[PDB]
Amino acid sequence: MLLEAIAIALTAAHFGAPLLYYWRAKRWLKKPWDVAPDPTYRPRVTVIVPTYNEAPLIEEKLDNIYEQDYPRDKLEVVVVDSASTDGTPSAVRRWAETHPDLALTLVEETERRGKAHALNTALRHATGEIVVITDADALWPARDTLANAVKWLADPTVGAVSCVKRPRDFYNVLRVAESKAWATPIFHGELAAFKRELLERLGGFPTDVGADDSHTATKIAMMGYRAITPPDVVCVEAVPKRGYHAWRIRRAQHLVQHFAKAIRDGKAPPPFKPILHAEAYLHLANPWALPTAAAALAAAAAAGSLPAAALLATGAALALYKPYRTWTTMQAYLIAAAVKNLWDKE
Repeated sequence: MLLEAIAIALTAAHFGAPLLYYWRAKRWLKKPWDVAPDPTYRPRVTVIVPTYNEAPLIEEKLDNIYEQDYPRDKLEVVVVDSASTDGTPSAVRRWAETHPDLALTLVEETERRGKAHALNTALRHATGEIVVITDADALWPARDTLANAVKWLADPTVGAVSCVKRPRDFYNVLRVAESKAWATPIFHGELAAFKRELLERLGGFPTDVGADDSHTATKIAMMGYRAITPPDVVCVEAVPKRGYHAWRIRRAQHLVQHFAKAIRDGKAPPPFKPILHAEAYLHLANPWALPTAAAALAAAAAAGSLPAAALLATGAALALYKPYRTWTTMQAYLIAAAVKNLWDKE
């Protein structure tokens, strides 16, 4: 019967870690911000949207940036296109000469060579003090969304700002709790704003990692600046109708490469290192304890024991209610991402 002992030891550890961390986070949550948004701060802001073959979306995405209340003499846009099959380079022609008051630069590259490459080339054509990366399929819900992000960037100790997303609450609690504590290691491509002096100290975006936003936010946090997601900077998540599981596995893959690379580098500030280590644990270690318990159980169930068999009937019964199946399937995505990571590089 020792397989039941190991099975629910692993299940106790796996489900206990995230709720000990959440409890710790909630503690941090009622502590007030040691930084303040400044509404009269007006830096020059460059919005960079990297695009490869999204001629449908680009029209209204530029429309969404255009309709922001942030003052246009301090706003410019760089649509960076990596040699696209579609007619996007001058889909941005179209729009760009139809909205002339909005300073825009379409820079196009020799070659398609990935997201970070496009961002780096766009970076040295950017003139703003704040660089905001955003995905072409992401739309900002309010006309003051960009201004809300920028107001959080005023304090000299804040190097990076991202949004909280809407369509779990557990996730958003982690985000703004870690942000209050010091920094959060996960940013969102819907709105990722960095101080350009810091980007060019880094310098530019590294090609090694998929989660460019969260890797750059994390490296700004290791350097001693704040990387934060304030609750009033809210984006809505862009979920594609088809290929959903593949997409979620792909973003998990970016997350596990990011955290695997980030824990490798040592000099983390005292407030940040528990944050870094806890979310690196949750992303690289805990997922594994789940399906190992499941296999321990199945083997035991097959070889006679019925308690385990019930343990797994209970597990299926807990799949009916939605917080359990959100959690389980994200652990599944994380395991898929780990194996896909190991075998993608060969």
